[PDB]
Amino acid sequence: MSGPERITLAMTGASGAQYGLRLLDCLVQEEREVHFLISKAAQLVMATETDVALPAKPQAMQAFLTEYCGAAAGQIRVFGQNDWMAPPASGSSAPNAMVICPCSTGTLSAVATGACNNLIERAADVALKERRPLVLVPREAPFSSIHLENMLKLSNLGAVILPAAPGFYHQPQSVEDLVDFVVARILNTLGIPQDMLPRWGEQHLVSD
Amino acid sequence: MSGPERITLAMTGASGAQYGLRLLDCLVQEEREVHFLISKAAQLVMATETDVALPAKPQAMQAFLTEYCGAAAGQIRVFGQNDWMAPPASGSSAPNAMVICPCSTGTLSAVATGACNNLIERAADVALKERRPLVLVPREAPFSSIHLENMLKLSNLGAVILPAAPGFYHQPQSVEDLVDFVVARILNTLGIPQDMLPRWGEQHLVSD
Amino acid sequence: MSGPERITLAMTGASGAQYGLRLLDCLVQEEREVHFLISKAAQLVMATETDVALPAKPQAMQAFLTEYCGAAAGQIRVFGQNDWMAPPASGSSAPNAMVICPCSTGTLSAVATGACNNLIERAADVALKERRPLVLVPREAPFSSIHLENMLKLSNLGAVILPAAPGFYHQPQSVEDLVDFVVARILNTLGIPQDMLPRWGEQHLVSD
Amino acid sequence: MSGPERITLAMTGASGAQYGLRLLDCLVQEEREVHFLISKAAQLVMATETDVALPAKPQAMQAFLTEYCGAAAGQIRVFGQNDWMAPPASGSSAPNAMVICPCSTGTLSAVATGACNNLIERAADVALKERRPLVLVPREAPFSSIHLENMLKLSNLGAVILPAAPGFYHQPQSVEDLVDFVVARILNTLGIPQDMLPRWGEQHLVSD
Amino acid sequence: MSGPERITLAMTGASGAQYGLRLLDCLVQEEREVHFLISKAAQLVMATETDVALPAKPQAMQAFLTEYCGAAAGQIRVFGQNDWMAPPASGSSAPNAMVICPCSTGTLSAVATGACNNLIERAADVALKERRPLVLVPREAPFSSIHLENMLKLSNLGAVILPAAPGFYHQPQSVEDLVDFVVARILNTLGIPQDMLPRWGEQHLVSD
Amino acid sequence: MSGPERITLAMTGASGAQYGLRLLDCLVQEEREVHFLISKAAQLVMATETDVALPAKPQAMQAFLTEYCGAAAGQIRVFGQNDWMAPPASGSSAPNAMVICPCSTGTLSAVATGACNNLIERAADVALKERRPLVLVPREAPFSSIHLENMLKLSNLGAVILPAAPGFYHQPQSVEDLVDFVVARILNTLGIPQDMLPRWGEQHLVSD
Amino acid sequence: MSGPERITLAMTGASGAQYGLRLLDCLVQEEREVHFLISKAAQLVMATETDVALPAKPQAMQAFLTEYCGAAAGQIRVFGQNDWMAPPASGSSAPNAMVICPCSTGTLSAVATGACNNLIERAADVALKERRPLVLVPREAPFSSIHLENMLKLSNLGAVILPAAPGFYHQPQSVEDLVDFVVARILNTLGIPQDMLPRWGEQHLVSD
Amino acid sequence: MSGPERITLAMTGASGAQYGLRLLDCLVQEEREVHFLISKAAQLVMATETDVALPAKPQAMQAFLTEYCGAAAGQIRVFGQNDWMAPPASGSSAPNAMVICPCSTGTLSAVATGACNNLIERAADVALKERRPLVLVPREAPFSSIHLENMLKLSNLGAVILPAAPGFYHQPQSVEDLVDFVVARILNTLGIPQDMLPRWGEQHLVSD
Ligand SMILES: Cc1cc2c(cc1C)N(C[C@H](O)[C@H](O)[C@H](O)COP(=O)(O)O)c1[nH]c(=O)[nH]c(=O)c1N2
Ligand SMILES: Cc1cc2c(cc1C)N(C[C@H](O)[C@H](O)[C@H](O)COP(=O)(O)O)c1[nH]c(=O)[nH]c(=O)c1N2
Ligand SMILES: Cc1cc2c(cc1C)N(C[C@H](O)[C@H](O)[C@H](O)COP(=O)(O)O)c1[nH]c(=O)[nH]c(=O)c1N2
Ligand SMILES: Cc1cc2c(cc1C)N(C[C@H](O)[C@H](O)[C@H](O)COP(=O)(O)O)c1[nH]c(=O)[nH]c(=O)c1N2
Ligand SMILES: Cc1cc2c(cc1C)N(C[C@H](O)[C@H](O)[C@H](O)COP(=O)(O)O)c1[nH]c(=O)[nH]c(=O)c1N2
Ligand SMILES: Cc1cc2c(cc1C)N(C[C@H](O)[C@H](O)[C@H](O)COP(=O)(O)O)c1[nH]c(=O)[nH]c(=O)c1N2
Ligand SMILES: Cc1cc2c(cc1C)N(C[C@H](O)[C@H](O)[C@H](O)COP(=O)(O)O)c1[nH]c(=O)[nH]c(=O)c1N2
Ligand SMILES: Cc1cc2c(cc1C)N(C[C@H](O)[C@H](O)[C@H](O)COP(=O)(O)O)c1[nH]c(=O)[nH]c(=O)c1N2
Ligand SMILES: C=C(C)CCOP(=O)(O)O
Ligand SMILES: C=C(C)CCOP(=O)(O)O
Ligand SMILES: C=C(C)CCOP(=O)(O)O
Ligand SMILES: C=C(C)CCOP(=O)(O)O
Ligand SMILES: C=C(C)CCOP(=O)(O)O
Ligand SMILES: C=C(C)CCOP(=O)(O)O
Ligand SMILES: C=C(C)CCOP(=O)(O)O
Ligand SMILES: C=C(C)CCOP(=O)(O)O
Ligand code: NA
Ligand code: NA
Ligand code: NA
Ligand code: NA
Ligand code: NA
Ligand code: NA
Ligand code: NA
Ligand code: NA
Repeated sequence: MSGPERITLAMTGASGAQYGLRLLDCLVQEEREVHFLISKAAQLVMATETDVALPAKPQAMQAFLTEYCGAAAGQIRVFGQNDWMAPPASGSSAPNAMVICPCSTGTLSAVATGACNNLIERAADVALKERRPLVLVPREAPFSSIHLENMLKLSNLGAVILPAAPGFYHQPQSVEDLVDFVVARILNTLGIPQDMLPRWGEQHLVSD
Repeated sequence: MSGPERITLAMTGASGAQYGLRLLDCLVQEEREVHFLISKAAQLVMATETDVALPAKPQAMQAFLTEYCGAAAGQIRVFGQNDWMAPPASGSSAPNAMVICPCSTGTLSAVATGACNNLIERAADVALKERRPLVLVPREAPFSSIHLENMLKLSNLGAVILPAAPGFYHQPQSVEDLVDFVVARILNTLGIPQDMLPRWGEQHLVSD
Repeated sequence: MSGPERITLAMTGASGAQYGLRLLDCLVQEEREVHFLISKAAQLVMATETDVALPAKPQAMQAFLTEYCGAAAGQIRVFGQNDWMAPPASGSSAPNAMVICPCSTGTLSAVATGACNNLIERAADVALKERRPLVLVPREAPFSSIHLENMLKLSNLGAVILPAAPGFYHQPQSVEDLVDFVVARILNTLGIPQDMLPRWGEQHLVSD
Repeated sequence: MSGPERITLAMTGASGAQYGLRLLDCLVQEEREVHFLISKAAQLVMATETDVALPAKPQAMQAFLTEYCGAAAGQIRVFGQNDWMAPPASGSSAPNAMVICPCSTGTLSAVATGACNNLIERAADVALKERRPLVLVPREAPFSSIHLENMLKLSNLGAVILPAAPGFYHQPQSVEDLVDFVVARILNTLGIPQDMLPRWGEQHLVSD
Repeated sequence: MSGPERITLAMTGASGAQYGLRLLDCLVQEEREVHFLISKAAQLVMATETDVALPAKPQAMQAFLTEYCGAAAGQIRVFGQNDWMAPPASGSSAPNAMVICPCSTGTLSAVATGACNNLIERAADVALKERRPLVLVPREAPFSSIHLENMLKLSNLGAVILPAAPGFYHQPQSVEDLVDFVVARILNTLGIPQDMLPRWGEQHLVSD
Repeated sequence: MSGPERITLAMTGASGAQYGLRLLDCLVQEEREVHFLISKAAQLVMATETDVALPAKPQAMQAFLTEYCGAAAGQIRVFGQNDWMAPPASGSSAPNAMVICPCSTGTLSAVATGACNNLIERAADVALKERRPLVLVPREAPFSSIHLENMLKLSNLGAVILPAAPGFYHQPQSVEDLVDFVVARILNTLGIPQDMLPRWGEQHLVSD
Repeated sequence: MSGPERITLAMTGASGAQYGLRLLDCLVQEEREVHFLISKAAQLVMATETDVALPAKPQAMQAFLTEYCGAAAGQIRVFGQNDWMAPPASGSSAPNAMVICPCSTGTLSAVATGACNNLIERAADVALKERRPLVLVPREAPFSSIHLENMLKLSNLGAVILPAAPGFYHQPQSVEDLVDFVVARILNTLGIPQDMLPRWGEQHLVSD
Repeated sequence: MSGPERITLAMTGASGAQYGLRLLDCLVQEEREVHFLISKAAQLVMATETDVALPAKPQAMQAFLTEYCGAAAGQIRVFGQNDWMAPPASGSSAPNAMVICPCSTGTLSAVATGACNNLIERAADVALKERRPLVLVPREAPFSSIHLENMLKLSNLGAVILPAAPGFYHQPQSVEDLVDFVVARILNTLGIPQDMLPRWGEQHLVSD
């Protein structure tokens, strides 16, 4: 297969729960193993922005997401926010790619400073020190200079700063089209196949 | 009235022509004078992403936009890309607020470095030197460190970096809902009334 | 009225005494209260460059300037260089806008470093810490990197660096026309009405 | 195969047209797809430094280069300098490696600042934001601090700064030997096979 | 003779066309060879601010300026904005001093970043890399932090930042006196004789 | 002659009055014009460290130094600390080289920040902005980071930081030998002939 | 004569021994005194890249180079790598210009940090502190950020970074043509006459 | 006793061997243990500047210095330049204060960058990492920006930069007086008693 076999998918409390759920769905359909983490604030965002009734405890949450996505047994692992025995907490784990989608300004800050206050933040700190893929999907407007300096620091260190800023150049007709645009960009960055966003200009041979 | 009487609205070649056209519409409905500028690349974006048939020359363009928006005579001024006799080119002009929406990465770069290669870039340079409002609405993903350093420089100098990253926390049901979210943020930043985005928590008195 | 009711006008020892005297005159004609400060070197510049016989002590100086400008009783206050009991010395004073015109390279340096060695320098330090308007009008050529770093530091902190560099785009016919150009820019920056410099392109509707 | 299937080859107006043409030839012989871009200044350099009569319009240019290189149908794509519908203009395109050879100091500047003023500059901006290979081949002497700061910024962000500085340690006997040295380094950097430059010390087992 | 035999004089689109024309006149009267460059925006400034009817094409322009200045045959060379075959485009040319007067904020930006988008910008880039004299005469007010950072960068690299800020300490009586002050400073910086501005204090022996 | 015709020699309140007096003597013997400045603190240093009874007022001081050095009429000019009519105060003066010897840490600070609080400091500020030679001779130990940052800033801008640190590699036999070493270095830096310090290795042809 | 009478020519272990030998030859033909230094690694490069059999000890080396170049008695001085009694080791020596050609990345590093570990490195440190000409000719590709930061530091301090990157704009026909291009640039930078590279555009009067 | 019991005294190849020998003498007379290190270049300096015939090998050198100073058995330890078994090479050694006197610009560079190429450089690196006293006594003039940046870095990290710049404010009468001034400053910095330099103003009670 192309792209990583395992993805750590962390959802934090920025707006855009639909992006994270659609990415999870696409990763499952590409037969990838997903290590799923979600912050307390992100659980409130999901309840506010969607009709998904996500259980609060990791195990109930794991069973729910497995059925919601049509995932195989053990394909989605759910780890709690202080579970340091989980693979993402150590660089000696098997290599994963990591995506934080959505990525709150608070999680952006924690990763930029190295706070490691929970498993999501420690997992990102591990990704950076092992030079494993780390994609951050912030959703915020305006961006202050605090936000921008944190994103610049992380981009300089190899993280992919991929804001939830969908493009319109394929004439989106629905909210789902715009959600899929951003998810397609994430999958492209990871090297995972997707057919939601065409390859721009692939049939374009010489200028008109 | 609240907010600026005159707004320089510049559209450049990032995806998201719908944002600029909706902002223009809202500014006209709030009885504001608009000094409208558009780059050659933005004209191609508009043709690609919308069914608006925008004429190419400023005068024909001015007549078209006046009818498209239901604007009054003289409410929308259109200036060409080398028209240094237009108000936005000099700081001795009457004060305007300026918005670049969408703002391409190329225009972001030009404003950050001071290139002043056309009227849009010179108008932004004037806004910064006179400390008049300047709002940039980039649409790009991922943001590279070049993009982020340019945005950070401008934010440090007082520009508002407002990416086209709509929020979902009012459960958008259409593309128009997401476009309106971003336009509402721009209007809020300018201090211009809008009723597309409620005032968060305004009815919330004490914690639950 | 538009713009500040009170302006601290400090003259320091750069060439261009005519700029400061013309600004004083315009501020008086706009019925503004002026807190007038002048350095010892600026008194020598004024004697060298003009026929104004300015008395040396604040009180005699106050009487002279009141008559020279046709100002009302108490409209021009003059404070000596060590008069820490004057309003500009403390941030608890009533808010003023401050202009240093001309601004010597030495006063530019003192303000950039925070030297507070006299009332002019302390008044500028107060303006910066209270985020009240501060406009500096340097007159120097070439600018060395020392000058430029000091101006850059202050501009980054919100000061308006407005060099005595008159424009020619209204075809000046006299020295007074060029002096008035710079004074008009200062008044524009403060938000005080002026009719010496037209609003560029105000009658320009669409490109030719 | 080893190395990228597709290479965006941009020629800009530095001296050394022979380097770009030889690289194009080698890429074609390694059965790679080439997206070929050339600036107006580079067309003048090619006319000055070679006897290649390169047609000016992309289509005529494409036919000429296909025959000049012995390339297959569709193996060389030529795109004009404002053809935003071409693959290199968007990060959603199929992944390419990009080489700017020769890279003028002006194109070096544009890429370092993010100017995106034409397809070459936008294509490099896309390469950087998608973290796809970007190789710059400047030809300039002396390098000023402006040149060096631009190269340092880009190298820090992952671009390969590969100056047109051929080595002599295999005793070159002709201009072609020196051209081939630089082209071999570019191919090595891309991971594309080449037999013009041996693998240094490959037969060297222990010190003498 | 004292000072450079050849001067590249570039006029760009800042206000102050009189400064450039007076400098040209003085350079011709000092029997210097002048390589004259002018931007499209500067041609509009000259038409707005003066009654000089400058022809648009280099050759007609060369004939006009030769007669306007009373210059000798071949003393004034005029080169077009894309004439890379002109001496200023290469560091292998005979050494010139270079002055950009007036220097727009856009040309200041281009030189600071190394844009080399036209012959003026490339000529300044060459001056810096060969460590040949480069004098920039900006005319702008206020200076923003973008302007100041660009001027500081160039001054740090050896360029002379000489703003069009005339002094009053010889009691100017006309616009021409103020124009001549700035031109005299430029000539002093180049080491070229001038008798418009006396040598300050030359007759002053001991303090009074 | 070789080297500058005129030297501004400023003595400030660091230890080492003998260095300044010996430099003055050597400059007079090389038939150079000297513009002599001395701070109040330096006058106290001279009284503490030498038996020279230097008069306090510039004119009496000028007569004394002329006789002390055997100088010609008008060869030594003395200017007071606030004499802005003296040549060193303006860049429009005839070009001088400037030496501050000894240079106190306070004068080092003032020059680095641009304080221009007296004629010595303004003269150094002028030297830097006109890119005329400026040599600083500090005498201090230890150097703090404040001292070092000020020296580094000035050295980066072209000033010569020449500490009063005599060498021993010609086997000095007296205090005068060590004083002469430092003075010889200053004269070498200015390009003025001296025979106190031989040209190292001038007779050395090939290694032993 | 034009240019320096004495040149310190240091060869270090970068590829391109032909550049250094050709420069030596040209300096001898222009009747210049050359203080010749060569590193141990450069001696190996010369043996690898040329058929010159250079003796290892300075004296034998001096005799060989004198005959190889047709130099006069004493025109070429050779100094060993620890000969601190040689002129280049002290700033009290007679002024030389210095060229390091080729300049290895290791010598570039040593000069940038001030290592002074041998006579070449100490001689460059002396050139920088005395503000005497220093030209570095690196030969390396790619340049890493370590290389670029070292070159940028030195260029900021006045060193000329002149990479061995020959131009093709006079249609070179042999390796010797390309070697001569770089040597001509070095001689131009030093101000020493050369007829290998014409003065670009010297006969070009007005644009075509 | 006051001050450190053990001092690592390193002499490197700057001029001023008399300073190091006098410091050694004073340390021995204060009954301190001295770990003595000397570079190869410093041995040449000592032979050039003094009549001390210092043996080359550590053991012979130790016997010589013990007699030269009148030191006790074992009071002076001499360690060779690669003797990593000596105490100064490790931070686990008993705490010493360290002085490099004289400190060449090359040793200043090595300590600033952390080169650790010999025992002197490693000993200074150890002093810095253990936060044990480190005093550097450079002797150089002019100081270049390379020298100044290295001194600034080390001073920021706690090293004492004490240049060999003797003061004259006690009217020195001999070379020995000036040598003793610098040595007294070193001893003062270490907290070791000395009676060569009085305590300034100790008898001064109130101002005159
Ligand atoms: C409904 C809703 C919507 C948003 C938020 C919250 C809630 C409840 N928050 C604020 C964010 O959750 C808060 O700062 C948390 O502290 C983030 O914590 P975590 O990073 O998720 O642990 C939030 N934060 C952000 O960066 N971007 C956003 O768009 C939003 N929107
Ligand atoms: C249809 C389409 C879509 C896009 C673009 C182009 C086109 C034709 N471009 C590229 C951009 O237009 C190009 O870099 C121009 O050089 C920008 O020039 P202006 O800043 O508009 O003058 C673009 N640029 C950007 O920053 N964000 C975007 O989302 C897009 N998308
Ligand atoms: C006639 C005349 C003209 C000038 C000056 C002086 C005099 C007497 N000075 C020098 C300046 O006054 C001096 O550096 C003072 O130290 C400035 O002190 P204040 O900042 O006014 O206290 C001066 N300074 C400056 O920055 N720009 C200028 O154009 C001039 N011109
Ligand atoms: C014959 C010839 C030779 C050269 C050039 C030009 C010409 C015509 N130019 C100058 C360069 O082309 C100019 O600055 C252009 O503006 C570069 O534009 P592009 O980057 O190609 O769009 C150039 N530029 C550079 O960086 N290195 C070089 O060696 C040369 N040599
Ligand atoms: C009449 C007039 C007057 C001015 C200008 C224009 C015109 C037409 N412009 C704007 C400037 O010309 C514009 O930003 C151009 O893009 C500069 O391009 P060049 O640098 O000349 O190629 C301008 N720019 C500037 O930096 N200072 C100024 O004083 C003025 N004034
Ligand atoms: C006898 C004597 C000796 C010294 C000093 C003073 C006196 C009276 N001062 C202190 C210095 O003079 C003081 O900080 C002044 O404020 C410097 O002012 P000027 O820079 O001369 O105006 C002093 N300053 C310094 O930097 N190096 C020194 O060696 C000395 N030594
Ligand atoms: C044949 C050959 C060729 C090269 C080298 C070596 C040899 C033997 N080296 C490596 C370089 O010599 C090495 O890093 C030395 O340590 C440089 O020491 P000096 O700076 O000469 O003392 C080298 N170094 C470099 O910077 N550029 C180059 O092109 C080469 N090429
Ligand atoms: C007689 C004599 C005099 C001096 C020197 C040398 C010699 C032989 N050197 C140069 C210095 O010794 C050289 O750069 C060495 O490489 C320094 O190596 P160490 O730091 O001692 O290992 C030297 N270096 C320095 O920084 N200041 C100085 O005053 C002198 N003077
Ligand atoms: C073992 C755990 C939980 C963290 C340690 O992982 P490492 O830092 O990568 O060695
Ligand atoms: C007059 C025009 C077109 C630009 C000058 O405006 P300013 O720079 O604000 O003085
Ligand atoms: C009261 C005086 C003179 C200064 C104190 O003012 P503040 O610093 O703003 O509290
Ligand atoms: C579609 C075009 C031409 C540019 C947009 O590409 P992206 O910035 O990578 O989303
Ligand atoms: C030859 C032209 C037009 C530019 C090349 O000049 P150089 O960069 O100085 O070698
Ligand atoms: C005229 C005096 C005293 C200072 C002004 O000199 P300038 O700053 O160089 O124009
Ligand atoms: C004397 C030698 C070998 C070096 C000292 O030279 P200086 O540093 O320039 O005083
Ligand atoms: C033991 C030796 C020679 C060096 C190790 O010392 P440390 O670095 O301080 O642990
Ligand atoms: Na914690
Ligand atoms: Na421009
Ligand atoms: Na004070
Ligand atoms: Na652009
Ligand atoms: Na360009
Ligand atoms: Na002052
Ligand atoms: Na060393
Ligand atoms: Na080592």
